[PDB]
Amino acid sequence: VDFSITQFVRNLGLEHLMDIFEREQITLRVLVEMGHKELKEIGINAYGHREKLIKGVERLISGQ
Repeated sequence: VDFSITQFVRNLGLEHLMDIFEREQITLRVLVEMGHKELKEIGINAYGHREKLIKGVERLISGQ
């Protein structure tokens, strides 16, 4: 069970997407490599939500 993705997604205010991440067995390490194509594939349908996740990963990486 990956708790690090739950924390990352809650911080973005995207906890409504956790049902998708859990069903798709997405860990934080896997999410980090997902772009618009991959996120649209798993059902993250709104461009603004995908951008929030993608920019959220860039900032998590650049911040560290």
